[PDB]
Amino acid sequence: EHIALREAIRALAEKEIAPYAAEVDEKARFPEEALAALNSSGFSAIHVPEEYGGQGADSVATCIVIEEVARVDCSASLIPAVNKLGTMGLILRGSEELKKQVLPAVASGEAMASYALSEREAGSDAASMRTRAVADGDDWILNGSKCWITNGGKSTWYTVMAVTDPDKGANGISAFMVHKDDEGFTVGPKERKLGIKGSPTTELYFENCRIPGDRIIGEPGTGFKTALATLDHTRPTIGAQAVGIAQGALDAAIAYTKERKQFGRPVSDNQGVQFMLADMAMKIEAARLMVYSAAARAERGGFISAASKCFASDVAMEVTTDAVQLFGGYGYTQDFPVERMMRDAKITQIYEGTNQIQRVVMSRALLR
Amino acid sequence: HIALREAIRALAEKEIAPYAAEVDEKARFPEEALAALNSSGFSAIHVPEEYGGQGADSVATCIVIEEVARVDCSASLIPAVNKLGTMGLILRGSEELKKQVLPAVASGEAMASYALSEREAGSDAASMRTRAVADGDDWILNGSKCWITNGGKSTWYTVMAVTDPDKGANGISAFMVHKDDEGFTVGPKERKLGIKGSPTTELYFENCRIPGDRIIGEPGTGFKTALATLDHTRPTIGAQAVGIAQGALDAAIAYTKERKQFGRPVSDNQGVQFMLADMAMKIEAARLMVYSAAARAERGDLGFISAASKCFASDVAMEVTTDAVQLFGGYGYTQDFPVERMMRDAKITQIYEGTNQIQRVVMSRALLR
Amino acid sequence: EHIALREAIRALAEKEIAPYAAEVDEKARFPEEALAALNSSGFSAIHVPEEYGGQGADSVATCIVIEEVARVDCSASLIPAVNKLGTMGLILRGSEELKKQVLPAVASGEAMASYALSEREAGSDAASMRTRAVADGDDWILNGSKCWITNGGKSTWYTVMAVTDPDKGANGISAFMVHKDDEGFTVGPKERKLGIKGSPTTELYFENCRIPGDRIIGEPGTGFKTALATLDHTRPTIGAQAVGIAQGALDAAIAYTKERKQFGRPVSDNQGVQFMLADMAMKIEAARLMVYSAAARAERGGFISAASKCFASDVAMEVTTDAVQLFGGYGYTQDFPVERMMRDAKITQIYEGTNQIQRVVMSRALLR
Amino acid sequence: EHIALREAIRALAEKEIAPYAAEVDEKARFPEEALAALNSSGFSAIHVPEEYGGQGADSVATCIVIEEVARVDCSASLIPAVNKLGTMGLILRGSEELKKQVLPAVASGEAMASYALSEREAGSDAASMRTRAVADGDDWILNGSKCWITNGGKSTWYTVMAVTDPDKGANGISAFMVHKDDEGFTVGPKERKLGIKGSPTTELYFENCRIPGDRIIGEPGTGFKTALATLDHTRPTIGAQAVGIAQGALDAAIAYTKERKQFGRPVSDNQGVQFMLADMAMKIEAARLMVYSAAARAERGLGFISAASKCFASDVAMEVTTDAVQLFGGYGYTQDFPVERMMRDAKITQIYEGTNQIQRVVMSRALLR
Ligand SMILES: Cc1cc2c(cc1C)N(C[C@H](O)[C@H](O)[C@H](O)COP(=O)(O)OP(=O)(O)OC[C@H]1O[C@@H](n3cnc4c(N)ncnc43)[C@H](O)[C@@H]1O)c1[nH]c(=O)[nH]c(=O)c1N2
Ligand SMILES: Cc1cc2c(cc1C)N(C[C@H](O)[C@H](O)[C@H](O)COP(=O)(O)OP(=O)(O)OC[C@H]1O[C@@H](n3cnc4c(N)ncnc43)[C@H](O)[C@@H]1O)c1[nH]c(=O)[nH]c(=O)c1N2
Ligand SMILES: Cc1cc2c(cc1C)N(C[C@H](O)[C@H](O)[C@H](O)COP(=O)(O)OP(=O)(O)OC[C@H]1O[C@@H](n3cnc4c(N)ncnc43)[C@H](O)[C@@H]1O)c1[nH]c(=O)[nH]c(=O)c1N2
Ligand SMILES: Cc1cc2c(cc1C)N(C[C@H](O)[C@H](O)[C@H](O)COP(=O)(O)OP(=O)(O)OC[C@H]1O[C@@H](n3cnc4c(N)ncnc43)[C@H](O)[C@@H]1O)c1[nH]c(=O)[nH]c(=O)c1N2
Repeated sequence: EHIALREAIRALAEKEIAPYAAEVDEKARFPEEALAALNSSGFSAIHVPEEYGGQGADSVATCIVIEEVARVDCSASLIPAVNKLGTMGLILRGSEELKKQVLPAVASGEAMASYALSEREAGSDAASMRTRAVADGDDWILNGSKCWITNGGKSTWYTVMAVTDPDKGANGISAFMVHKDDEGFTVGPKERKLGIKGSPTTELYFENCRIPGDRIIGEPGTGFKTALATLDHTRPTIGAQAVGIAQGALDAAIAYTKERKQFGRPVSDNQGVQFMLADMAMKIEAARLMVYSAAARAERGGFISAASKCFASDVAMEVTTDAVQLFGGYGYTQDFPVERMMRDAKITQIYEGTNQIQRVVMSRALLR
Repeated sequence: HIALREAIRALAEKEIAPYAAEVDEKARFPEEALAALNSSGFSAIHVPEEYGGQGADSVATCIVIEEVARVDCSASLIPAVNKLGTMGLILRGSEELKKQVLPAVASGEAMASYALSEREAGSDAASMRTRAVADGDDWILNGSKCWITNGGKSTWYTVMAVTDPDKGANGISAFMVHKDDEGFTVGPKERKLGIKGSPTTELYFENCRIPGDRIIGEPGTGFKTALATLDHTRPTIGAQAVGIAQGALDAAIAYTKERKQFGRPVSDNQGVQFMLADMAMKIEAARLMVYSAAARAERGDLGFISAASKCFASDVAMEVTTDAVQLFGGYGYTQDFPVERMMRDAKITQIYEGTNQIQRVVMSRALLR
Repeated sequence: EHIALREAIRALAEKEIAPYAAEVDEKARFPEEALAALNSSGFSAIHVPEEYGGQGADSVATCIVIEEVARVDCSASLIPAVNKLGTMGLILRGSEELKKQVLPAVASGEAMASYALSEREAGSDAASMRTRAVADGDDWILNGSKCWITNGGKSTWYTVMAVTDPDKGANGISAFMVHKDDEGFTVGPKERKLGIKGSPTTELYFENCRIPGDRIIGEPGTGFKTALATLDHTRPTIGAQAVGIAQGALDAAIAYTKERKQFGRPVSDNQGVQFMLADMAMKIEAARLMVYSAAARAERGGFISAASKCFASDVAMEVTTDAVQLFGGYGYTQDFPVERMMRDAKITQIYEGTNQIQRVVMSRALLR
Repeated sequence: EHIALREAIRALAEKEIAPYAAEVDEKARFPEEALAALNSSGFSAIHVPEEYGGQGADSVATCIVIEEVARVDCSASLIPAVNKLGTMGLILRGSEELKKQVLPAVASGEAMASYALSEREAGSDAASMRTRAVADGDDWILNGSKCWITNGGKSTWYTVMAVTDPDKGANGISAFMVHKDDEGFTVGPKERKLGIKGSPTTELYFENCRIPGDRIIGEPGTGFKTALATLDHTRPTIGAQAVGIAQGALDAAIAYTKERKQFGRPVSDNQGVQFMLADMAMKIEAARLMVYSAAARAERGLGFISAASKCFASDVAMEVTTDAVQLFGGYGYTQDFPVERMMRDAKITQIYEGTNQIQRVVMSRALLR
């Protein structure tokens, strides 16, 4: 049934998404065509449970959607990937009352969700965040700022971490759902980036941002716990994204090298090139299987998830650098897509925990 | 599958691991492993149940090979070569011939070898020179083979020989040869880098007459059957490599936690932590791709995935075992610890059942199809 | 002596080139400030012999100039690197009469030179070029086109290879000096590129382009020999450029990781980060030494030059990918330069012969 | 001068050393033929200053000798590499009076020297050594033990580090010349090893080993400082050894792949093989140039470059020798050819004279200073 799912999303991606991926990048503009196609086909947030009108897709299927979209446009693949990132905490730990306000809109395609953890002085060290939430009667008052927020300015709902008790450290962070129209909440300017150019990446500001008491996810002081829980059920989807990029770059190189002739023969006739292609495909398949395994394990209940994400992203970086190479001069131009794929691949090694952090998680598990 | 793993690991750690050092040091057959594998029925679990076998699925067979290789790679070649030396027969042999051979392999009474390579026909196996000529209702084998794993310990041998020099690879046939067939002899063993205890021998055929029913499938399909065999066996060498790497990593985690320099375990250093993470991450990717390739082989382009799984796992093992020696420091460079042997053993996995260059030829041909 | 030279070029590069490098990339425009500073300091073409008013510098000194410029702006470094690429053939084999017309202007900074070998269907396989030259009276008539031409539209002089006898293969190719003002010579559109964005990269067209008989370089039929000789004396300079990029990336990462704190300490206090920095610096220094050795050997009169170029560029691709990684999220933005350095490093593996071609060259020598 | 030196050592090594290398390794016995030839040709310790009867060769020339010996026999290359390691401290910091006693014998080939720093609990963390030296009138009494000692049992002179003040940490360590005939000094059993098998690698024991006051190198408490300075001047020579091993591996692979024919053509006719050969040679030359640069700078008047030269070259040798075994296929995995031994030998170069993890500590400290 994943065979059929893959055929469906690939057909959708190639027809409605792929033709605009070069513009989305070149012009650094939101992938609107992709959003419309994902929303109307119901592929924008398949992970949302059926109870809220979602597909209730299993975790492997969700990875397959992200991977197949990323295979033609990595900025577009951040629509389903951050929809998951921005709703996973709520799903796992949120109250039914809160879930009902948010999930049906994400499930139906009416709203996107973003995830707001990071701050200028708190990236890898997320627990040193400075944004705070102070109770005030029935409300929470948010003050501070966040940065690196994917789909900032396009999302309707934001999962936002803030300090509710500074003296409890990691155990004094809470998570809140913030709506875009909430007073005191503003979206900052977009970053200029190496790749995923069309994906808006913004600062956010909270100046006495008053939100209802029902917006808190779980008990106060459980926000960091929830952040870690979020990442366990999302890191493989960034692995799936890296796998898709890699696959698209390999697909392009195979097609091009077969058709491009030098020395009176296809450049793919040269065993140096054949071996490079083999190495790219071998590692992509290994990375894909570890992604799916990590995803299936997460669903059923740190090592495998960090591994799947670290490995697939390392693989995508090598594969896309090789794919640019196999096109020769044309690979270095915007006329072909592999140049964009290479710039996009680099982010997968950085967000949803840097690959150095993934190695920290992995080694801690091995050595415990 | 978990219960299988627990059972084979216990046997390997209890009955095989204590002899692994001496197996290598003396370059002598792992007899203790053979007795334990044979009597607990772990030596050839792939043989179909119709012939007295466990009829285990191909992933189960990989897990057995992997868990044995984790403690002794020479020993792992008992089940791995039991499979190599019977797979052609299982795939393409007649009931009449299968019934003669497989029950003894199924029971642990007989090991099987696979005799394909010659001095001048390694990668280019189709250029082999050993001949088979039809005589009445018999075949007369003349020639020699080399690099034959478990040579001199095996009872049954799958031998390829030319039936028609004119027909190229379409003029190769495959035959089951028995240790007691007259004019069949075993030559000297190779002096090797690793898997030192696995006998690796030449074989001689001197007017070696065998019954006509010994042929596997039709005359001239022997190379085709050789290629199909590798499709179904390449992942098991992947599994072997995964096992070796796992054992090297297990030894390095245990040792780096215990060994202290500068007032703390050597594992306390982030450079060592990252290297351990790299080892484990890559081992798990290799493992999953081995099991996937095995699952797909059993169900019926296995070409790409089986070559991939063998090539990647063996590359991973080489890197992991090189690292594990490194993590022990000077002790890792001594025979006092097993990681030195593990490194030496890991190297063969990149070479046999198709060198990793040949694996890349198979993979790229599939992609460029 | 070279120490003094390195100090001078570095000071020049820091003060007059570096402040414009971001803008040169972001606006994809020619590094005009770098041109003015290099021309007036006399750093634009120091390889030109003294006989023509040039500096007459040794080949290592030329590499150090290219390296130190590439350390702050790769597009800018193509000024001296392609001034060299576009005059070496002439210098090695051209008549005195021809050299007197071209070289003094390049030496004085009045003219830039370009090198025009490649065509759409003749890249790695340059010998299959289709641009034609036909003798007509005392002149040559050139017809056809070239592409990938660095500094196209900015150069005054172009070294152009063309077929003079179609039946002689590589031995029926000649090389000619073409002047930007020659009738029937026109410059095409600029490529849109992954990196080195400010370096113009253009098609050229020859439409009954009539040039004097004195424009041929050496004897008819020796043009390809002269192209191969050029690469022998230029490939180490692309190694030098890749060393420069890598060094700038490493300088950046050292400065940033010392100042950026997470978990209460500089990120450079992590041993994984320390080891990565050690790896970058070790490979850079190996690459640098092999470049200078190739340069010294070429100048005193295939393997070492191909090795110096392949190795340094593979190193720079690795080092710049790591430098982006070590800046974390900031590395992925245009606010810092490591992202530009990564995009730029990729070209070094492709031009003046792809690293695959370099391995053809090397293995042929080993196996001779 | 260097072109000629290289030619002279290469010819000597090919004639007098190469023919014995396989036996030295296989039988784990000292390379006696190489010692005799290096001694009588005057190549055993060319770094020794002219003032003590030595050749007084520059540091690049000393690397070239070590490199070209290592190219055919790594164990034999440890004669001049360790003759340098076990005298450099003395040369740099010792009194004229002591130098005159030790250096002429090393210069003339009458004596080998060893370096005795490491202990079972003091490897990377050498400053935590436990061997003590106690003053007794004008003399010193040594008590403790060393391990990992190359050429132990063969050397005549040993540079030994010992604690002279347990309260001063690293500044409580001293260095002493110990003679093989000093009473209370004994040599323990040899390690069994992955490679450099013919190189003796021993424990040493000091039991009330009384030595004269003139045997101390430099002032008391500066022995560890002397250890660090020594490594600055010797690390490139292990880079040079790794470069020789890799060069021998590459040379062997070139000659072999050109002559081994499969599929109707030399195996070197395949581009995947050509490219690997190209990668091997390119990295070897980069490694060589950095070693010579490191050596040349050490001589002139260094932390970063000596560590980089050794780390890079040893990493290169490990990759290159793993590749060279691969390129021989089956034959590479056998003792019939030398690439298997070269592979085993390469591994030590990443470990001794400071592991490559320690080299990265040293490099990164210099970068972040
Ligand atoms: C385009 C884009 C998009 C997103 C994001 C980033 C970017 C660039 N992120 C933020 C992302 O998760 C974040 O960038 C990483 O956690 C890394 O943090 P810093 O950028 O602060 O680097 P930081 O300063 O943490 O790291 C600097 C370098 O040091 C290394 N390092 C740090 N600690 C180390 C340690 N203990 N050991 C070894 N090395 C260590 C790092 O690996 C890195 O190489 C995000 N966030 C969010 O909340 N919502 C979002 O939607 C997104 N989306
Ligand atoms: C920005 C920029 C700037 C310049 C240039 C290019 C670019 C992109 N070049 C042209 C450059 O030298 C050219 O891109 C390369 O020679 C490769 O040619 P193709 O782009 O046609 O790739 P091509 O189609 O040759 O190669 C495609 C792939 O096949 C591989 N391949 C080809 N043959 C192979 C073989 N036999 N064995 C193994 N692999 C093989 C290649 O390595 C590559 O990965 C140039 N030119 C010029 O005349 N003047 C200039 O100034 C410049 N400058
Ligand atoms: C210990 C041991 C155990 C066994 C075996 C070997 C060994 C060493 N073998 C034999 C094994 O399968 C054989 O060694 C390989 O197929 C390679 O053949 P050669 O050793 O002749 O190397 P060969 O000479 O074919 O290869 C030499 C080098 O050239 C490369 N090469 C060759 N052709 C190439 C091409 N077209 N493109 C790129 N590169 C190419 C190879 O990759 C290798 O690097 C075997 N056999 C058997 O019948 N029964 C058994 O039980 C075993 N077991
Ligand atoms: C054959 C042979 C020959 C010689 C030598 C060894 C051998 C095997 N040695 C000793 C050698 O120098 C010694 O093995 C190394 O210094 C490493 O010490 P240990 O073996 O105790 O490993 P140790 O236990 O120190 O290291 C184990 C692992 O931990 C790692 N590690 C340790 N500290 C670390 C840190 N701070 N950060 C990151 N990683 C760290 C190491 O890199 C290694 O990977 C020697 N000695 C001598 O005195 N005279 C001699 O002649 C020779 N000869």
